[PDB]
Amino acid sequence: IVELPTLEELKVEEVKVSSAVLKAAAHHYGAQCDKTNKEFMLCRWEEKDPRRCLKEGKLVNGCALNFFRQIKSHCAEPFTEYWTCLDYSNMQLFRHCRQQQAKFDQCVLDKL
Amino acid sequence: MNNYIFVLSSLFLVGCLGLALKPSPIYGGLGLIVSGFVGCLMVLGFGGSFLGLMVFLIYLGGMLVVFGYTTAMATEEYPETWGSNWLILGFLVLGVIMEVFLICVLNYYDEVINLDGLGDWLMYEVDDVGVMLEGGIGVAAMYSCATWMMVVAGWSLFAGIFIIIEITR
Amino acid sequence: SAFLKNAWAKEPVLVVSFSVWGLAIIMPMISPYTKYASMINKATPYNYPVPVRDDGNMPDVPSHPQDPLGPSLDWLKNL
Amino acid sequence: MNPITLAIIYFTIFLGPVITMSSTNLMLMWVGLEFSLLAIIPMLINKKNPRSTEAATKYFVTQATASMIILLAIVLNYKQLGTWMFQQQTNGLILNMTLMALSMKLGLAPFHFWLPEVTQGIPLHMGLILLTWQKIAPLSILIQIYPLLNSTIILMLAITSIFMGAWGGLNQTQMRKIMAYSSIAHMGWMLAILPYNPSLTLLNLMIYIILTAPMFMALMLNNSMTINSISLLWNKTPAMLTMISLMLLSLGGLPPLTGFLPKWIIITELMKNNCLIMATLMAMMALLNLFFYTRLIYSTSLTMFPTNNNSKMMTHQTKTKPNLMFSTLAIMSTMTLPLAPQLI
Amino acid sequence: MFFINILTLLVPILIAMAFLTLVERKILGYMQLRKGPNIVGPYGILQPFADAMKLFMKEPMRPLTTSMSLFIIAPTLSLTLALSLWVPLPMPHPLINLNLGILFILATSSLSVYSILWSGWASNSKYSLFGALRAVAQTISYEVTMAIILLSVLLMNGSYSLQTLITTQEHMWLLLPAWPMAMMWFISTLAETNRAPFDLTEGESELVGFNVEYAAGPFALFFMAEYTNIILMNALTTIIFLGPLYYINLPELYSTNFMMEALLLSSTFLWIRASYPRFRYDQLMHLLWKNFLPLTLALCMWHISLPIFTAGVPPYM
Amino acid sequence: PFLDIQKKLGISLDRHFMFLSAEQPYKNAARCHAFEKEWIECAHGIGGTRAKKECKIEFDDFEECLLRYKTMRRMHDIKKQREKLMKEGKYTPPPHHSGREEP
Amino acid sequence: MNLYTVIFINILLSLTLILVAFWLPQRLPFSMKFFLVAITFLLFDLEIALLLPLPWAIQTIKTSTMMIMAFILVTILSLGLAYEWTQKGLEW
Amino acid sequence: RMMRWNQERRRLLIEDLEARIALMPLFQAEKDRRTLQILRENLEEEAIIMKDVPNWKVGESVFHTTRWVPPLIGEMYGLRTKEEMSNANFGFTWYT
Amino acid sequence: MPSTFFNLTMAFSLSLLGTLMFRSHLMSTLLCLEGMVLSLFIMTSVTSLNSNSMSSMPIPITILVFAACEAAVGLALLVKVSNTYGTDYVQNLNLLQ
Amino acid sequence: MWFEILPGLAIMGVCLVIPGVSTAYIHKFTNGGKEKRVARVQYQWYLMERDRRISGVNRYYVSKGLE
Repeated sequence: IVELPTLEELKVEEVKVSSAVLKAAAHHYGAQCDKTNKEFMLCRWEEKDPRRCLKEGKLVNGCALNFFRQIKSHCAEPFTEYWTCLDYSNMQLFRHCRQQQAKFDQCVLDKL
Repeated sequence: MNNYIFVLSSLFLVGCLGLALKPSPIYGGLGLIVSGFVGCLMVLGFGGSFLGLMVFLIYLGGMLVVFGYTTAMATEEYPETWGSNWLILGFLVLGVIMEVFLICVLNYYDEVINLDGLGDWLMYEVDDVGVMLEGGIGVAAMYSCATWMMVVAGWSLFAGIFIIIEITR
Repeated sequence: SAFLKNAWAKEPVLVVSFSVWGLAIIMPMISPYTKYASMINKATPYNYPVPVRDDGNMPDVPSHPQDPLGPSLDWLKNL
Repeated sequence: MNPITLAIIYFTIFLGPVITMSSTNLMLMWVGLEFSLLAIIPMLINKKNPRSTEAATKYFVTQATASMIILLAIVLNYKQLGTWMFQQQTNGLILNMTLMALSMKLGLAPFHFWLPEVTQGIPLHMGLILLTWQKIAPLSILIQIYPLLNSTIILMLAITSIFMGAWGGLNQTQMRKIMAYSSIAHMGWMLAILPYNPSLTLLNLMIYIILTAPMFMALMLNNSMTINSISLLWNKTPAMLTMISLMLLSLGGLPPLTGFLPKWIIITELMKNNCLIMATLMAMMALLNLFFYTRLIYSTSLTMFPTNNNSKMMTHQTKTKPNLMFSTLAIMSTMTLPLAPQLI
Repeated sequence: MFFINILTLLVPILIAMAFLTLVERKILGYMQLRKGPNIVGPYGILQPFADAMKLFMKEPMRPLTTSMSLFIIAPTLSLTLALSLWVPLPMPHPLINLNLGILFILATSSLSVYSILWSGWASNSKYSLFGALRAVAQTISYEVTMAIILLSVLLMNGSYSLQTLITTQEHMWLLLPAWPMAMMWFISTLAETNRAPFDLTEGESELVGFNVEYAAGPFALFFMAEYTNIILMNALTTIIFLGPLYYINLPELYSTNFMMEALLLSSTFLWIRASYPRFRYDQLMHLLWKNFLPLTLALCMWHISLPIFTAGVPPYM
Repeated sequence: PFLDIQKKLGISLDRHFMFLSAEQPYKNAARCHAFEKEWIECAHGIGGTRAKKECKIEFDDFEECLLRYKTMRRMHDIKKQREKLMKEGKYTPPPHHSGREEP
Repeated sequence: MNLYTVIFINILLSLTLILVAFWLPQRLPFSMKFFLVAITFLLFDLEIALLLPLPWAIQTIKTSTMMIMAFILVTILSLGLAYEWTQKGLEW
Repeated sequence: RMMRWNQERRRLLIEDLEARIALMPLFQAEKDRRTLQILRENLEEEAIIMKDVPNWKVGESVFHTTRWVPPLIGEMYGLRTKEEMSNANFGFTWYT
Repeated sequence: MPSTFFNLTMAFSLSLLGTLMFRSHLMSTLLCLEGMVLSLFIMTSVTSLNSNSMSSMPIPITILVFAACEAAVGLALLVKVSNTYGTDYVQNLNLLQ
Repeated sequence: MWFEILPGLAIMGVCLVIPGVSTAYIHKFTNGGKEKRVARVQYQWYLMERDRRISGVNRYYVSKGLE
């Protein structure tokens, strides 16, 4: 057989936010949540079987989710302005938006 | 759409059928150009842009232009033989239809065609989240990773000039 | 030299042509930046950097990206 | 030829076989074959006589389609095994293609029609290269892949070549074509033992090279493309009459001379492998080859054909000498037999 | 909507094609002390439409000795490739942005040489064949330097996509750097559109070759093709070397300046035509293989070196 | 090969890129890289004559990663039944075919 | 597809014109020079190919080898040209 | 100017590649999770249709190795929505 | 590719049948000969592309570069023939009998 | 006087700006006011596709922190 895991086993919450939103906060997500991210990744690489590292993966989404909940709590408005401007650009280039970026980045260095 | 590649592949075969029936040299050349484009689109269908477009640059306008060129000064006029060009046209059309039923026959032998599995195999695997996985990154190994592939070709071109001039002389 | 001169004034393309051929064959050899190209392009991170297990026997590898350990591109910055 | 061009071409005609031999990536073996094809064509038309253009245009088409078939085999393998090189697993049809194709470039058996004709329209010199430094390349590719090729086909191409070569030679009177035909024959023996003991192919080749290279530099010393022309050898240069006699009988398998060893050990190896059917028929028609060799012997040495008064004039003038290679390759060839054990 | 866009690119371009002809017949005029066509319509605006209708109505003539396909395929191919090459052009946004965009433009141009070859063989008269052979040669030769000149550009742009140059030229035109090639791109653009200084493809005093046997509708289609090309190649000069200012907030000032630079460089080849006598057939190839190809190949190497030792290797993507 | 001027000279102009598991540019692993390795570290030190019988598990698998024909077959077989079953009205594609979409 | 849509409109527009155009109205020229050019052209056209990947190869980590390779290719072809000039070739 | 501009651009090239580098782990967890779902979902339907099949286990690796094997895009969507299949096959090439 | 690599392969065989049976003009062979190189180039590129084997893409092009010169030589022989016999017709090539 | 050549040039120009303004607003209409995403490399197509799945069927619709 194939021992493919069951759906209930793989039904976990995810960010489910527009690519831009992730991108806008990516730099800080790479910061606040790599401890677990890496782990999931190290699990992923050395144990080629994803099925084996699925758990770590549920932890991944989760860590990020709160990462977002904390953003939601503070400097949220800034982030909202930064992503909206970032999304308008076709390649969502970071340099078109630097004034909006400075606010949110500054704020998260005051509040978070 | 899922047959997009089968069709293109089919037309290619016909194109080659034409060249084979040896129609008048220049019309045959037209044939190789038609097959050429069809082919380019095939490679451009499996995900390779550089390899395909290069087919166009070096071979569609680049190489056969020459063929047509030389087929302009030395291959005479295919004179007094033009009539067959019509007969050849027919056999071609007939052959095409023949193959039409032919593959239907091969399809029958399930024991490949994957009539149902069409469009499920043009591509097999992709680095969904990858960045530098574009046909070409490879073609460039020729400068660094693989250079032998360049030193050999380079010699060919270089020697080619000396050779062609010597044969032509 | 004299021909060189007339060559500069007659058939003054080849002269320029060759000159460039050479200047491109020299500048790379002698330049304060040539080395950077292989670095700047080396650094550009395209493929995910897979993390190694912590046997705990490695003081060189930074345990966290922002740690004071590891490679830096400040050379790229302020370049 | 602008001496520069001569160098580029000659380098290619020499880089051509060498890349083939050295590389393992078949592709690189194919381009080695491709470079040989491109380099040889300029030299073939050096006189640019009407016969020559015909020669090259045939050699090129025969060589080109075979080259394309060899590439198709490599392309097919690439999809049956990701490797760019033949392996145990290779589909049998994939290898057979390579045999046919490579047997066309080498010109063996039912593809033996191009060689006699190109050997007829090219100079004696370029004849040698076209016969012996252009066989090394394809054979290398075969010898490398021997474990995998079919014993049946090779044998059929082997036997056919022996017959075609022999029969063709009997009628021919043009020397260039007599040699072309002999080469087809010897090439046959070589490919017969490839599946069983490749190391002997490399002996049946060297000996063929050490036999044919002296034989051709002999034909050109007096530049005679006719037997009638070589028959007046006794007047033009008498000494080469003795060795021309032994080298030609050596090319055929007669026992005291070096030429017996290749046939003898190939027969010993085939009987060791039990082909006592095949080996017997080959040896028998091999005897037909000596008949046309001895018919030439008759005209050139054992009997003195009438010559022309104008020949006395050519005697007067000092005869430009034959290179040293002739001697060293005539003796090492006519009589090394006492040293066979170490050769094999 | 996509079709709407298809229409927005082709219809306007075709109309622009038409009026280029008028503009060519007035700017050449005033340079030669003559008003040019102003009597039909107001200031000659209806003049391009008028001969279009005359050309299509006049009987298309199929020479007794003429192929009937290599004859009708040739103008269709010429118009199809030229109008097609406007598909992937940054203005600033391209209709169909292609990752290997410049290779598309180079390949599509190359295919037009056939139309000349096919039309020349199809006519079956001596003037046509002689003209086509020299013509194909001119076009092909001016392709070898044309391509190398682009490869030098790309290596300083980082990619084959024409869209990248809008980001490469956000601070300075690529004329400042690489001006030596602009000139050589401009002269090659003059050859590939068989315009004047290099109009031997169809010399009039010499072989009155391309359209000798082509009248009415076939004449028009190539005809249209040439002029659309005249614009397209000029437009490629106005993206690759003269980079119009781009502001992401308002995309039309890019197109407004693209409009201005394209018209001026399109005006320039009109001005070149009236100003210069036509070069000899060999004088034309003498330029490319002797004067330009050594300059281009060497400056090509300088553009593989400028990046490396100036640590400026361009960012892919 | 016939004349190993490469090993002798130590150069490797032709060996670095002969199999799918060789170094791919930017380390973009090929497909079937999970197997070819397993099928050539197996046949290393064991000559071919014995890389052809006992190391048949790894080629039978690598002959299926690449060709991927047994899959094609199984799949094709599945469809057929689905076609026949769909004929009887037995099989009705679930809305799962058109469900939510996981991030 | 988007390209296919555009292109077929492109052919349609041209076929429409020619059709209306035809419906509304109701032996030994040879010079080796020419052949020689065509040949040279491809030798150069092939080289263009071996030079086309240079934009991707710029980003190659090696760099030194890249340039060393590219410079050798351009130089050896140019020498081919050089000999073309030296010989009667390119002298029509 | 070109030297300075591309150096600026290269730094930017580094700034956003690392941005995905950070976002990738999440995508990996997501992709796998979803990938398996597609395989499993196909298992459900597989069993439904292969049950009647005579002595044919619902699913079996054509390859005897127990290593985890990525499924071909063809396997994942072949029996799924044909449109879905097409999107995966020629979707990116046609882009958007 | 399972049946898309059979069309290309048969294309090469249909091109094979072509080069092997001559008829009049030699150009048609050469031209045909080239039809194979295109089919080989397309097949090599196709499998390399669906094997994601980027290390091998060099080959699809090396094949074309060598094939182009190969053809250059072929055409120079062709021009040489219709300079000696005024035609490319093969029958003329029967002196070596 | 030369100014008469202007009428013709104007018509050409107007007909060369239309295309650039047209293509660049039939994009910002079809894509929901946001520039059509340029998916040069797969990652981008993935992110784009991911967006589609995230909401409605169209990627241009973009969910935010409030989801």
